[PDB]
Amino acid sequence: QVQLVESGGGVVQPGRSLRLSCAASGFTFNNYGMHWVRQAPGKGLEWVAVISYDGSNKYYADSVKGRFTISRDNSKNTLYLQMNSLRAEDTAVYYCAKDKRFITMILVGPFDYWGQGTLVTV
Amino acid sequence: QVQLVESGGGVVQPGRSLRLSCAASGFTFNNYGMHWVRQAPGKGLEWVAVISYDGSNKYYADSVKGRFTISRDNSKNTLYLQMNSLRAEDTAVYYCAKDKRFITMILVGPFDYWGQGTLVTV
Amino acid sequence: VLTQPASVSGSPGQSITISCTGTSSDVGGYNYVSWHQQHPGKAPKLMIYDVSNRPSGVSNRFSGSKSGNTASLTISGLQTEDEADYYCSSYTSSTTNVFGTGTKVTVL
Amino acid sequence: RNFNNLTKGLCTINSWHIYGKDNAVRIGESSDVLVTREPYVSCDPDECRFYALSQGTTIRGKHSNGTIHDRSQYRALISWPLSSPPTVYNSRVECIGWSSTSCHDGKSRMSICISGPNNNASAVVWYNRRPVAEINTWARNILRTQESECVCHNGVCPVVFTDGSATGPADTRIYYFKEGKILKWESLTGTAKHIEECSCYGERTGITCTCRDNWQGSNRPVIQIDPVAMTHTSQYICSPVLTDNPRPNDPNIGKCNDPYPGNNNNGVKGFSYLDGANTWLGRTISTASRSGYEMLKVPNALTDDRSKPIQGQTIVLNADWSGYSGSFMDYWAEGDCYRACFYVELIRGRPKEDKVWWTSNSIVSMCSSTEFLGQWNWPDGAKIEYFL
Amino acid sequence: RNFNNLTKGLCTINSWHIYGKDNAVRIGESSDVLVTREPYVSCDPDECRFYALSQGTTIRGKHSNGTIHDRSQYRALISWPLSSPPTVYNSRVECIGWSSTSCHDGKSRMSICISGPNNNASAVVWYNRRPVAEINTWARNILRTQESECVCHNGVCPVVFTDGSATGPADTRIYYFKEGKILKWESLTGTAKHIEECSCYGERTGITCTCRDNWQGSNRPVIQIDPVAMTHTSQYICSPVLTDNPRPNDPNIGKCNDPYPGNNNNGVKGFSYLDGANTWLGRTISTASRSGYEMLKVPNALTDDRSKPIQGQTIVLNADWSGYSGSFMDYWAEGDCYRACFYVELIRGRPKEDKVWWTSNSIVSMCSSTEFLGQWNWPDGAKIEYFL
Amino acid sequence: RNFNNLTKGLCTINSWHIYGKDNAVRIGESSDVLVTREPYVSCDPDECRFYALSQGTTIRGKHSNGTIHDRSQYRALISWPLSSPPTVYNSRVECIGWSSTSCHDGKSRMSICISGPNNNASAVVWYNRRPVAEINTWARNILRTQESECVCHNGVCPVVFTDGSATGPADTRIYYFKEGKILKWESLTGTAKHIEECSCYGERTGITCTCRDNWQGSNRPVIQIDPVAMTHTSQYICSPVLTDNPRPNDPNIGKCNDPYPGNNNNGVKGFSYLDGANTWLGRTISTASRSGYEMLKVPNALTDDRSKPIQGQTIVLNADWSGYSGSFMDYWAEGDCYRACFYVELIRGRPKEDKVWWTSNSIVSMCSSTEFLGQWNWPDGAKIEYFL
Ligand SMILES: *[C@@H]1O[C@H](CO)[C@@H](O[C@@H]2O[C@H](CO)[C@@H](O[C@@H]3O[C@H](CO[C@H]4O[C@H](CO[C@H]5O[C@H](CO)[C@@H](O)[C@H](O)[C@@H]5O)[C@@H](O)[C@H](O[C@H]5O[C@H](CO)[C@@H](O)[C@H](O)[C@@H]5O)[C@@H]4O)[C@@H](O)[C@H](O[C@H]4O[C@H](CO)[C@@H](O)[C@H](O)[C@@H]4O[C@H]4O[C@H](CO)[C@@H](O)[C@H](O)[C@@H]4O[C@H]4O[C@H](CO)[C@@H](O)[C@H](O)[C@@H]4O)[C@@H]3O)[C@H](O)[C@H]2NC(C)=O)[C@H](O)[C@H]1NC(C)=O
Ligand SMILES: *[C@@H]1O[C@H](CO)[C@@H](O[C@@H]2O[C@H](CO)[C@@H](O[C@@H]3O[C@H](CO[C@H]4O[C@H](CO[C@H]5O[C@H](CO)[C@@H](O)[C@H](O)[C@@H]5O)[C@@H](O)[C@H](O[C@H]5O[C@H](CO)[C@@H](O)[C@H](O)[C@@H]5O)[C@@H]4O)[C@@H](O)[C@H](O[C@H]4O[C@H](CO)[C@@H](O)[C@H](O)[C@@H]4O[C@H]4O[C@H](CO)[C@@H](O)[C@H](O)[C@@H]4O[C@H]4O[C@H](CO)[C@@H](O)[C@H](O)[C@@H]4O)[C@@H]3O)[C@H](O)[C@H]2NC(C)=O)[C@H](O)[C@H]1NC(C)=O
Ligand SMILES: *[C@@H]1O[C@H](CO)[C@@H](O[C@@H]2O[C@H](CO)[C@@H](O[C@@H]3O[C@H](CO[C@H]4O[C@H](CO[C@H]5O[C@H](CO)[C@@H](O)[C@H](O)[C@@H]5O)[C@@H](O)[C@H](O[C@H]5O[C@H](CO)[C@@H](O)[C@H](O)[C@@H]5O)[C@@H]4O)[C@@H](O)[C@H](O[C@H]4O[C@H](CO)[C@@H](O)[C@H](O)[C@@H]4O[C@H]4O[C@H](CO)[C@@H](O)[C@H](O)[C@@H]4O[C@H]4O[C@H](CO)[C@@H](O)[C@H](O)[C@@H]4O)[C@@H]3O)[C@H](O)[C@H]2NC(C)=O)[C@H](O)[C@H]1NC(C)=O
Ligand SMILES: *[C@@H]1O[C@H](CO)[C@@H](O[C@@H]2O[C@H](CO)[C@@H](O)[C@H](O)[C@H]2NC(C)=O)[C@H](O)[C@H]1NC(C)=O
Ligand SMILES: *[C@@H]1O[C@H](CO)[C@@H](O[C@@H]2O[C@H](CO)[C@@H](O)[C@H](O)[C@H]2NC(C)=O)[C@H](O)[C@H]1NC(C)=O
Ligand SMILES: *[C@@H]1O[C@H](CO)[C@@H](O[C@@H]2O[C@H](CO)[C@@H](O)[C@H](O)[C@H]2NC(C)=O)[C@H](O)[C@H]1NC(C)=O
Ligand SMILES: *[C@@H]1O[C@H](CO)[C@@H](O)[C@H](O)[C@H]1NC(C)=O
Ligand SMILES: *[C@@H]1O[C@H](CO)[C@@H](O)[C@H](O)[C@H]1NC(C)=O
Repeated sequence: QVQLVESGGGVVQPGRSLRLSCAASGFTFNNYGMHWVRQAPGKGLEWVAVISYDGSNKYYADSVKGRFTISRDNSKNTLYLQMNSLRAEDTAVYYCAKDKRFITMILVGPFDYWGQGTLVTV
Repeated sequence: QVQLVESGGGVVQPGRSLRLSCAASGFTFNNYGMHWVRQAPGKGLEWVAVISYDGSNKYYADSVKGRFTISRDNSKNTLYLQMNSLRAEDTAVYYCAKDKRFITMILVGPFDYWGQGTLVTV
Repeated sequence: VLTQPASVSGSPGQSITISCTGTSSDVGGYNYVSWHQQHPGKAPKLMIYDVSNRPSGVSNRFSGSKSGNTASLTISGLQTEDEADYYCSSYTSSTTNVFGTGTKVTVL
Repeated sequence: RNFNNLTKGLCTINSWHIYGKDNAVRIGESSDVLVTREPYVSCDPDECRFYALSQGTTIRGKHSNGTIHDRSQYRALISWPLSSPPTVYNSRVECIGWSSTSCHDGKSRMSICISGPNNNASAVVWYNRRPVAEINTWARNILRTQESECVCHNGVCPVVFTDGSATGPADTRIYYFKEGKILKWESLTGTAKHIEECSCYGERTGITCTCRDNWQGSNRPVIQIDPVAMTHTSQYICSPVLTDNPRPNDPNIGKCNDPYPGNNNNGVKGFSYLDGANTWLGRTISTASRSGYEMLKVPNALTDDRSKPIQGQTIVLNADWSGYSGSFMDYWAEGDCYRACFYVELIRGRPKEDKVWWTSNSIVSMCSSTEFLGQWNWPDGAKIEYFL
Repeated sequence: RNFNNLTKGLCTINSWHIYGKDNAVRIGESSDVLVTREPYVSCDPDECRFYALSQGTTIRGKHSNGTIHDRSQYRALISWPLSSPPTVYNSRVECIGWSSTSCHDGKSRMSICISGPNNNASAVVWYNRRPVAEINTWARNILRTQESECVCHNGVCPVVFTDGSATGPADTRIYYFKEGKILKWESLTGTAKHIEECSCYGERTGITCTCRDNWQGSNRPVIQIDPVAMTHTSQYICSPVLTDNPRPNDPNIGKCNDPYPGNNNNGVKGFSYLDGANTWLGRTISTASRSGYEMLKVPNALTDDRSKPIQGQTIVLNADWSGYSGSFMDYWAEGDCYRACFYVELIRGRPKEDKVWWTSNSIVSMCSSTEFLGQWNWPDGAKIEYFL
Repeated sequence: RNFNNLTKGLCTINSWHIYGKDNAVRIGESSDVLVTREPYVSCDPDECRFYALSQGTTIRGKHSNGTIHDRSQYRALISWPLSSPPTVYNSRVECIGWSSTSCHDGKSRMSICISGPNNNASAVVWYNRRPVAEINTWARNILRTQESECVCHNGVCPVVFTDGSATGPADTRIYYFKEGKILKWESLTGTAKHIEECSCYGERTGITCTCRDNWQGSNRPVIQIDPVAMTHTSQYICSPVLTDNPRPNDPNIGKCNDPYPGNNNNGVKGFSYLDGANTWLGRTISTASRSGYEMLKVPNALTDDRSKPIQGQTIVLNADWSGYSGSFMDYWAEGDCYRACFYVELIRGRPKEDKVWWTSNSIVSMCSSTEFLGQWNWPDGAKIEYFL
């Protein structure tokens, strides 16, 4: 079945960067776009970023815009999030999620599958 | 089945008006034109007037032309005859009749159904 | 930006309704509204998508609808195992996705 | 064959893409292309064709002088293959008259043409290329109809007709036809006050028509028809976004059961797709004249009096001339939903370009898609100086 | 397929409506449209087409000079889709000759063309697009035929032929054909004295033809043919309403077994529908020339020598040129009766408009209806100055 | 019907013979012939047709001024019967856009057209004459495709698309379609560095495409596609015989995994048939401009870096203008092998003949044979002075 496995979590002193990634398996990576969602402890879910199936279209939540970069390497079935200039407000469990729609440029969800998440502390 | 019920009869001193009507049921009123026919006691039948299914075409017998008006209210399934300036010659039993033809502008009969008639005395 | 009741409740067997109100650029903008169920310590599960479609594996006690700018999740036959934080989400005109404030569902 | 049944819903419309374009005026500069007006597009089970009313002459002929007129003995309804020009040699005449409508019911095509003088007009209803039935004028003032595709359900094809003043109240009726014969008729009901030139499309919920109000409103009447019951209602689109032409500037709040005032005794044929959040309205860009054309996604426009666009697409730039527009669909297409489509008439020559004595049009047609696709204006572009 | 059987009666004719119109002269001002004369309309089981004799040249070509002549090697019978012009590119040639007739029998089309010099003419009978049989001239003076649709019953198609002087007695014959071969022939009988150019229609009662009397009468001969027995009789229409052109003014009392005198050695092809009370006669409006055209309801015109019109309809105004007319029907149409139809040739150019050297025609065609519909004249309207 | 399966090998090619020729420019001097560019030939199960992109105007019209441009709203993909000119009246529009491709899969035809502005282009995929799916631009720099016949196997039709700079690296992708829908997609792999305008043919071994390298090489990229696995590889043709235009003079030794240097930022669409000893390469004769055309038999050209021609044939003399060329096949023909065929665009007018303001082309098409047949140049020959 579909699995998404988050890694790269840890503690980042404020102002420093951190790079997260997800290993994807059980589906063709190249056919679906993907999303990052984060959840601060005790809070609800916050959408962070989306990337299209071929990496051509990248969109971000205003709260991370200009600080975070989303990318994907289709040859390694791996999704990445590059977070620069992290602040205390960015402490959260970060999750990868698989967009349900097949080879489309419509980045609308639903989030078909979720990974387990990894914690980033700032 | 089809029924046509005449009302509004009575006695009219000469020169006065009288308004007759028929309540129609058992058929779609809007699909057939209608006629008025009158019979003076002891005499044969005299055609008086016809109205088309949508009320757009109204024709009269010469004997009542310019004195009588024919009209219909399709929302009430009711046929009307407005008789102005009645004279002794207008004493008759007035009848409603249903034109057999379906949604046509050909006002030729036959008279498929007749009501029972109501007497107007002048 | 999507407002949800902070919490809803009912006893086992009762139905409950969880609303999600957004604007014309969000919930009433596109029929891409979805609902997610999260138990503490776990990743969220997709329950409803495209306003009313249930993914395979989702029971038929979970259904939903939309009217105007308000989305609605109905949980019929409420069970004790249904206690969870439910979230609505939608695609917005900004070419972003948002989640609502979340509703805590408890069972009495 | 079997009659077409309206069983599917509409497909989500995220953007529009080019479906067809004939380049009739451009080609016609030096070829045997007919002068036409009031185009529409309609599909049979295996073919889509362009329809229009011909003036009985070619663009460069001398009988093109005076084609500005709307009603004459020379007018006929013709059709030709989609995206080809309305040539003399590839066109087929469907029927004769100055006003018309047509649609395929899943077994055979019905068409209606109206001809005769202004005070003694009549409609002839054809089916399977033979005359079947006729309707004579009832108000004695330009019997006229839809100028677009009609929609049939299980053989029943409602047609909207108007007879009466174009600057005041008029007698508006709906006739329900089956195999060219009339099954039922109704007088117009509901809250719309004046209806002309209805653009209709169907769905599993019934037949929806967007019409012109040439008497008072800048908003448009909507007729909602149930082809099974053969009943209907009417209202105006509530949205503050106005769609007629000429029109006053858009208000903050629209009207639903009354015409929106500002520009009397005028207007243009147009359309909308009403589907809750999946609602799109078409309109010109200019508010003063028939130029430009755009599509706006205005959620719940039919019922929300404060709704505003959240997305849109330019079809024709306001620098270029536009014209009448309307809706159509391929009701025989494969898939689980109907792909909405529309067309825009691009009018060239008179009454705006007085360097020529002819008036004619080109057709541009587009269909919806679920992808968010790039946009491009699709102008006519024939150079008027080449005709001088 | 099966042969068409004449089993239905005629539908009540209350009024006539437009069926078709090609606008050939108008379009031909600046397009590749052929010069034709002597048109007719005829239907196959699934299609109606216009038929005419072509001069082998286009309207604006230089070979159009001299098209006034009736007989030449260049003449051929062509057909094209109804209401389209007789173009070079969409026409099909059925056969070659200066005089012709044709009809579909329910399985395949028969056509006859006459060619050759005035004193050595012959008819070639085609069936299913192949030659089948021939008839040589017998009186050696212009073998000629109907110039209209023939009517078949159970495969038998009577055809009327004349050979002899047009200003005196002539040998008139009827040949009965089946699948292009001759089964029987008869010399003309009854009381008609001179017959040319018969316009025929069928009904469940047999085949009725209205013909021209180019020798003496202002009234018209009628041939009544029984296709089963393959026998016939003849007489004149009794009505005082005269229908030929030129004609004297209408008398109070007509003639039944003798031509009505006044205008010798002339006339025009025409038609009538004879059905007791449901009787209509066609004629020109002018009594001096071939202009205008009208239909008159003249009850019992065939047998009542004092009958006068009780209803009528103008087809062409007398200000406009007219021409030959005739009858046709769709014998494969759905319904319980046959819808009567007719056509009128609208002649332009020579011999009346001497500003041009060509003669040509446009076709206007109308069908009956049971409704009383509004009327409108249907003129040609090509402006002759555009051809100068 | 059933989907076409690539089960046969290629027939031995000993020589080429004339298959078709439209003479479009020559006929168009005085007839209603459309201005086209970028032709191709493609066959259905029972018919071969010529395809091209139309400019929406005739050769002698005034809108032919400026047809030198490649991308406009007026461009559309049309098709017409093989060896007839692209006339206004006999052409059918398949879809709208400035770049396209098409192929029949054994049941129904697929076609793809690309339209939109340079930075917001999109592809619309049609199947069985209806829109099915769309692809939006990904690199935002002229989405473009093959301009030739695509090849299907058991319903799957790989299509090559490029989006990106024509003078540098670009994003090249292959989409695998079935009944107009996308089943899979791949980024370009292998050793080719830049790919445009691939000419593809199939055989029992898979689908082979020869493409243009508009960035660096004088040799051509080859894409080898497996339609069952839906996978591919790429390389350059090893042969020292160079085939692009402009090109440097032929070396003694060629390159296989790298473009052969000498002429940057240019080139022409072309083709080859790669089959071991039965290998033929097409190319222009001039090395400086698109003139002449020849076929060379160069054994093992794909893999042998020292191979030279052993046989050849002149198609067009270098005195005459040439153009884009490409391959096609009749995959439904009778026999135990496929007969290889190809076409050459013959460009007239701008940019080489500045006496006229139009650019247009004629099509010459040839097929292989097992006989050693005589050769003859097949030039266009329209005299340019006749258009002045
Ligand atoms: C490649 O192709 C793609 C294919 O899509 C191209 O993308 C398309 O680009 C076009 C560009 O025109 C866009 O069309 C316009 O869209 C806007 C709608 O989006 C705006 O509004 C959204 C709604 O939310 C806002 O309001 C709510 C209210 O509560 C509020 O809560 C919310 O916070 C927000 O305030 C926004 O979401 C949206 O945001 C997006 O865009 C922003 C742009 O800078 C960006 O910053 C954001 O991050 C985000 O990306 C955006 O704000 C339509 O409104 C617009 O239509 C108006 O303007 C055109 C311009 O000519 C005009 O013709 C229209 O008639 C209309 O303007 C008239 O009507 C208005 C009605 O209220 C009125 O207010 C105006 O004054 C004006 O009215 C006057 O004229 C009319 C007629 O002449 C007359 O009747 C009136 O009386 C009066 O005189 C366009 O539709 C496409 O949507 C966009 N498509 C997609 C999918 O993104 C891409 O650009 C191409 N790229 C290249 C390089 O070419
Ligand atoms: C909207 O559309 C509708 C669609 O129908 C239009 O309605 C149509 O309007 C047209 C108008 O032209 C009518 O056509 C004419 O019809 C008359 C027939 O009706 C008259 O006669 C009927 C017969 O009864 C009379 O006689 C009997 C005899 O015993 C007697 O008993 C009885 O009491 C009565 O006297 C009448 O019933 C009928 O009455 C109706 O009309 C009256 C009008 O004012 C009205 O008052 C009544 O209440 C009633 O409504 C009426 O009297 C045809 O006769 C006529 O044809 C003649 O006139 C035209 C005019 O151009 C001419 O071209 C024809 O050739 C013909 O005239 C020639 O032939 C005559 C033969 O006897 C001859 O006498 C004439 O002198 C003349 O002959 C000369 O010229 C010819 C050729 O050029 C030459 O050969 C001769 O030698 C000689 O030189 C028209 O057909 C339609 O019938 C009518 N349709 C319907 C269904 O109603 C409507 O008008 C449109 N509305 C608008 C606003 O446009
Ligand atoms: C009736 O119809 C029939 C139908 O076929 C006609 O028959 C055809 O006639 C044409 C005439 O053109 C022939 O086309 C040419 O064929 C030659 C190939 O054959 C030659 O080479 C064969 C290979 O063996 C040789 O090399 C090996 C190497 O190891 C060696 O071992 C071996 O011993 C031998 O040395 C020979 O077998 C073959 O022999 C035959 O012909 C001899 C002729 O005299 C005869 O004596 C023999 O007995 C035998 O019969 C022969 O030698 C192609 O090479 C040639 O293509 C070149 O020339 C044309 C001329 O315009 C040119 O356009 C081409 O582009 C090409 O030349 C360029 O490329 C070369 C590549 O190496 C290069 O070297 C050149 O310098 C030149 O390159 C320059 O220009 C290009 C482009 O402009 C540029 O890119 C470069 O950078 C550079 O600038 C032709 O294809 C047909 O083959 C022949 N068909 C048949 C079936 O026979 C018949 O003639 C008609 N009759 C009449 C009366 O009309
Ligand atoms: C188009 O038709 C109009 C008439 O409807 C022509 O205009 C007339 O031309 C004559 C020529 O001297 C003038 O005297 C008239 O005053 C003009 N009338 C009007 C209303 O201007 C016009 O010339 C025709 N055009 C062409 C190109 O033939
Ligand atoms: C049409 O043909 C006629 C001849 O049948 C041409 O008329 C002749 O033209 C010459 C030219 O000078 C005159 O000398 C003859 O006397 C004319 N004959 C007659 C009978 O008038 C006529 O010019 C041709 N018309 C056109 C437009 O070409
Ligand atoms: C074709 O179009 C070009 C413009 O794109 C025309 O060229 C112009 O003609 C005017 C006429 O005086 C000149 O003043 C301009 O300088 C010309 N422009 C160029 C770029 O040369 C051209 O004449 C048109 N050709 C034809 C045959 O109509
Ligand atoms: C259309 O729906 C009606 C609903 O009763 C059904 O009876 C009819 O057969 C359907 N028509 C077709 C052609 O299937
Ligand atoms: C036509 O009527 C005759 C009368 O005997 C009959 O025999 C014949 O079969 C009928 N023809 C057809 C085609 O039914």
